[PDB]
Amino acid sequence: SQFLVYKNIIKDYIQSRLFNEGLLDGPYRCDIKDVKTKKVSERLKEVGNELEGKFKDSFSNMCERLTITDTTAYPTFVGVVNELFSTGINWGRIVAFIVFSSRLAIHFKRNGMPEYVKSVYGWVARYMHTKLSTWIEANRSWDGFLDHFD
Amino acid sequence: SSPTSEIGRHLAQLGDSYSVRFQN
Repeated sequence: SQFLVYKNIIKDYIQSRLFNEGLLDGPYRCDIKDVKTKKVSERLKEVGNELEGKFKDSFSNMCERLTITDTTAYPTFVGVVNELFSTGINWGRIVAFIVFSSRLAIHFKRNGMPEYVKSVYGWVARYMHTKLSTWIEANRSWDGFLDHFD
Repeated sequence: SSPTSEIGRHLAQLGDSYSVRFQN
């Protein structure tokens, strides 16, 4: 059920971020029943918000620099994220990956690609499931994430 | 040299930089 855990984490992250941005169609509500997954999500929102704020200007204009269209959106996502992890995986980089993905979703909502927001959830879940899963489990999974940011 | 590679490399440094605090 690992792809779905990742999908629910990124969905929660992005829904909360869109809500705060005034872009969420309807109310924010967390649907995560697993107490531990909820704790993971809450911490990820906290550290992602902190990372984004520390580099607000960079994250704000990132998607504009990429000249995103419907046809280049996924290839650009894969290209950016592959480059990010090509010189290593760590938890800070995973957070930056999540923040970038949320900025993509904001870009999509604001620049007339709102239907692609739900695609981000699947893109991130698939990326985590295929390319980061081995690393994540080798680094004690979400307990290692929570330890790292304590 | 691509904007894709430029932005990915940038994100890597942002994540590395962000991590320092938490081992300090």
